[PDB]
Amino acid sequence: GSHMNPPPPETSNPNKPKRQTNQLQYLLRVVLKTLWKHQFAWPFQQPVDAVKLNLPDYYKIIKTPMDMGTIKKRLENNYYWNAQECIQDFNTMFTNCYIYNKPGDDIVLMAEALEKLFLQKINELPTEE
Repeated sequence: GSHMNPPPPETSNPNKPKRQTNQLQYLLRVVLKTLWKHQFAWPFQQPVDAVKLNLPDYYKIIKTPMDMGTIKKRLENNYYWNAQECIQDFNTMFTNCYIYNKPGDDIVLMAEALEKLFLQKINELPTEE
């Protein structure tokens, strides 16, 4: 864990109120499960290691990082109060990719395939009950 990478996003904080909702259960059991096993998931399964990738400007450009490894921890460790917080984390991850990388770079095609799957699953996010 290089000192030249930022600390990862928060995944544990007892002062933040937590809740289980049926929508958060769906985000873990359906949405994360679907995207995590995709052939194109691997670049998104952990924080960007800017040192290992030789991208010293990455965290100069991307000031709101997010990745599916962080989202998985947040879902499995009940970090959220609602589904909108978790949806926003997925959307942040995709937008990071689209703002850092050139359109049609391989990483962008990979993100776009995951985002298409994401959108289909979020259109079926169940009514909160």
